[PDB]
Amino acid sequence: PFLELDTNLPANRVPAGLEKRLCAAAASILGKPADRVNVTVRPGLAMALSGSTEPCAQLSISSIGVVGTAEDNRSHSAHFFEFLTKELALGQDRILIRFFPLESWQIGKIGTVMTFL
Amino acid sequence: PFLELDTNLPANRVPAGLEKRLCAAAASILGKPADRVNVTVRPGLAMALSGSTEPCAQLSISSIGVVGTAEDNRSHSAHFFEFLTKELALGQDRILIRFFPLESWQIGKIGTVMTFL
Amino acid sequence: PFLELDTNLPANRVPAGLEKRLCAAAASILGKPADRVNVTVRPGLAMALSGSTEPCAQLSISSIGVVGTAEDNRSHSAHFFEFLTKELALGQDRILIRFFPLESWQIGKIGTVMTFL
Repeated sequence: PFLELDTNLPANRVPAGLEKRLCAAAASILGKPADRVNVTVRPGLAMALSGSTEPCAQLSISSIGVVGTAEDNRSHSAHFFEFLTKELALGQDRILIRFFPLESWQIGKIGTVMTFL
Repeated sequence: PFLELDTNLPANRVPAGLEKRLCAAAASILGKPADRVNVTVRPGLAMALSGSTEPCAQLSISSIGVVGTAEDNRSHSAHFFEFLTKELALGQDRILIRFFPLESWQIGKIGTVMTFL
Repeated sequence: PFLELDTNLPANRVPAGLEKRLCAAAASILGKPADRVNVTVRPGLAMALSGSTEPCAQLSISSIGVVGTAEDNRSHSAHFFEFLTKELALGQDRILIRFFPLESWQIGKIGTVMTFL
């Protein structure tokens, strides 16, 4: 899975090791191994969420198979909100998530695509 | 709606308050309330647009229902180009926009997804 | 085409001119002119790839027509991996690529969309 997190918290207010802890958290939530989790954190951005520039975070989750239905994503969302509110010290009103299904032909790995691996 | 703006203008050349003014502008253009507009600005990046590293900006707009047809997006594009050329002091050759339709099952909000709200 | 590269290499470890060389490389690989190539590089990020925070890079490629099949993307992937491993001095285990087809109605250019140009 691919997780991308944008935040207007400065880099020195994002807890050290967050990108590693989000790999473990995603592994348990999504049912994929931690060594197949990719995390990108982009701090220090200028953001408005719901029209307000108070501290906030946007998460994007992309994966094959597991983020493609309302029922699956409801479960995922509840667990990611619990993790992120506690780690970033944000309220639930200051986080949004977007889910994007991928297919094997879209993922380039080791000079090929996943369709052939 | 979700607006993401990447630019190679340094942070100290992006006008103060842009993320707030882009919420108001998007509200009028897209016909959604400003308190449902989310803006992310990422300045200071290394960019080429049309093969040239002169100052430029890329905007991504994602929303339910309103960015899914050529005719709607033609209107949207004209209004966003007018706003951004004036705010960033860029020519129309130095801005591109991408539009992405979303569905309710893809948006995680308050620990659930929008399908159930 | 649109290329976006996220990396945890600091800005002062990304080779000068990379965004320009990636335009030329993409032109040859994708068969589109260099003056229609758009590159965004975001360095200095916090990243884990395959669960590891060692230096890494994520590339996203979006285009009309040419990134929509496994067979096309296998070829593209091999050539992008050769370019990026040499430029960034990374091993092939430290790069992933995502491919995203676009349609003409999604691209805002000169105040309209590409459907009408």
